[PDB]
Amino acid sequence: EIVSKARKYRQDKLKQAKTDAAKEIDSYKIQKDKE
Amino acid sequence: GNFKSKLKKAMLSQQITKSTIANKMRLKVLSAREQSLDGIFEETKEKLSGIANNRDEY
Repeated sequence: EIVSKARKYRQDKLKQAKTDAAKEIDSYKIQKDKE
Repeated sequence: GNFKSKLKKAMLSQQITKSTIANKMRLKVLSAREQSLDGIFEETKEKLSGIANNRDEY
């Protein structure tokens, strides 16, 4: 159960990384559009 | 990359519009100089037409 919980944690962190990177990506895109 | 391409296109458009404006300005200078030449030709033609109005002299 502990391991499966750590795996769900892994997946969740895996989506969270993609979001917290996608926002800096769209802020670099928005910055590029602004410049 | 895409933003660099778009920006390069925009700067190229700025250089093209500037070159076109420079061409229109130079064309304006040439048109003014030629209008001055044609004006001088108008005054000289007025002088010739006025000189041709004298029968004793002609």
